[PDB]
Parts: sequence; structure tokens; C-alpha cells
Amino acid sequence: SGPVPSRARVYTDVNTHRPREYWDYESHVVEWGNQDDYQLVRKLGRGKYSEVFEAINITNNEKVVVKILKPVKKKKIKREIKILENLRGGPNIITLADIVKDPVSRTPALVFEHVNNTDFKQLYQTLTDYDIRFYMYEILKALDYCHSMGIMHRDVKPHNVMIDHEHRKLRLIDWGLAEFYHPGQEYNVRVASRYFKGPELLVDYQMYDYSLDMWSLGCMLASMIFRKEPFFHGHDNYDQLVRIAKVLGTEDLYDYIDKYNIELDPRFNDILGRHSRKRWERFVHSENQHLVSPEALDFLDKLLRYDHQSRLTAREAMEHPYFYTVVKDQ
Ligand SMILES: O=C(CCCCCCCNc1nc2cc(C(=O)O)ccc2c2cnccc12)NO
Ligand SMILES: [Cl-]
Ligand SMILES: [Cl-]
Repeated sequence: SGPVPSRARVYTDVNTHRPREYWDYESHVVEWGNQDDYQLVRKLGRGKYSEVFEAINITNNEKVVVKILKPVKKKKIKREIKILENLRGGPNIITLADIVKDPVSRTPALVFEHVNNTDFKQLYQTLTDYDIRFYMYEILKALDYCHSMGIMHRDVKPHNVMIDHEHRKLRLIDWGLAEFYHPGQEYNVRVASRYFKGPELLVDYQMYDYSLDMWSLGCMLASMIFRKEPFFHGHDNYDQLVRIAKVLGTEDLYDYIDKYNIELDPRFNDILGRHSRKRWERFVHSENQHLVSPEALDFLDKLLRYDHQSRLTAREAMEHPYFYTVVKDQ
């Protein structure tokens, strides 16, 4: 026997109902724009497999951002392009304005809308309770939208949320790890950064779905309301699950593993041992108490569940009382 199958609880068949050109990114033909329209102004970042510049569109003198794509797996170029084009115009999704060939190496470069960003290591220190709720709701809007469009982001983390706090404007960026959800498909578990990897990634359960993004979101929320960054501070991939188990407890972990017939490494199983669940109240202290409320902890608790089928969907999350007043704000 093998692992038990799983299906997305919501939006399960969205891609099946669309024409195949929507999700068959390998068959996408790229419409290339005019590289001469853009001139690089300065370097903004040099992440993995990509370089990011501030640039100028000289046909309208619009400040834009150019990301030069250099993945090892070339199939991710069309993938990112197709996903950006399918989600274009959606709430809080970064806008792909153009695609051009870098005149140096003929490598693809994406042109994006420019956002007036403020770094999170400078921002999450000054956020009020209300601000945390408001921006979580904006992220949820983006996630419900991309999930409803058949797409899982798979790399939700602070650096991939651009915030113009002066205008209370938020954009979800870097769709280079995003994939289309197809029921029954097995996905790669190497996605996401360690601190934000869901337990399904950490136990090598490959038939995961949109709910992966809901675990990541939970990890961000916990780090903001408790002012512990990252909240689960694993030092390698096994330690990440150990740190999770020390908070959520091993009883629900072992029930999760049994439910889906997941094959755990025996020495790892021995290492996890037995840990009781810690009540969320243990993480409150005088320095973070102004960010904690009963509805915050209930919401957090309903995002950070081992069983991916048990986590709140983005829409259920948007209906949680934690956002009640925020919902009346717009
Ligand atoms: O949490 C945070 C963390 C701040 C991290 C700073 C990263 C600097 C890179 N800077 C931009 N990287 C982009 C990447 C993409 C993409 O890969 O899709 C799309 C758009 C941008 C972008 C747009 N406008 C201004 C700057 C950038 N801040 O709130
Ligand atoms: Cl406790
Ligand atoms: Cl969802």
C-alpha cells in the first residue's frame, strides 16, 4: 500500500472546467514586448535564480520593476508567465506589465508595476493590532483569488508581501514557485522557505493543495502577534517539524500521519518522541499582549493544523470574527 489520496476541499475542479490553454503553460506562446521601451535605473535585489532592478518605461516615463529570470528548470519561465497573466487584475496580485528579452543574454525579463515598499523587519515592529488584522485580510483576498483561479502560490512569506504602508496598499509577489492545482497530482515538496513549510512538505506528502498557503499564512500571523520571527525556528528540515511538534503536540501529528498512511523515517519517528500541545497563551508576554485577543488566538489555532483538510479556507478565514471590524472598513 501507499499514502492515502487527498483532494482540495474547495476549488477542486476549477482548472478542469477551463479550456486546456488556461493551465497547459508548456504550450503557452509568449508575446514579447519591446526591450528598448525599458531602461534599467538601479539594482533592487539579487535573490535566487533572478535579479531585480528598478527601471523606467520611457514611452510614458513610468517607474517599473524588471526581474531577469534565470531558473535552472526552464519550464518555470512559461509557468510564471502564464500564472501572472491568468491572475492579472485580481485583488492585491502584482501586475505583470510586460515581458521582454534581456538584450545582453537574450534571457527573459518580466516587467512589473512598481510598489512603494517598506521592509517587514522595519514594519512589523510598528504595526498595531488593527494593522495586523487589516493586512492579513488583504493577503487573504489575494489568496482566495488565486485559489479560486486554480493556483497555489506555495511561497507565502514576509519577503513576498510588498506593503506601501503610507497608502495601506498590499501586493503578493514572486509567483515563480506557484503551480496549477489538479486533483490527484503529486507536487514537489521542496517548495517554500523552511520556516513557512507546512507539515505536508516536512513529511513528504505530495498530494497537497491550496491549504499549503494557509499554513504559511498562519506562520506569518503567529510571528506578528507574538513578535517572534520566525515563529517556528527550525535549524534543518527535521528540526522544523520538531519545533512545530513542540507547540502543536505529537498526538495530532501522529493522527495526521496515520490518517494519510504517511511513511515516516523510523529514526525520525523516534526523534519526534512525545510532546504535549502548548496552549497559545504560553507565547503571550508583556511586550506582545497588546496584539493578542481571543479572536486572534482562535483564528491562529484554526490555521495551524497538521491536517491540511482541516485548516480554514481563505474564504472561511475572511469570515472569522478576527476580521469583523476590518470587513466594515471597505
Ligand atoms: O515584506 C517586505 C519585505 C521586503 C523585501 C524587499 C525585496 C526587494 C525587491 N523589490 C521588488 N521585488 C519585486 C518582485 C516581484 C516578483 O518577483 O514577482 C514583483 C515586484 C517586485 C517589486 C515591485 N515594486 C517594487 C519593488 C519590488 N516588504 O513589505
Ligand atoms: Cl500549556
Ligand atoms: Cl482557499
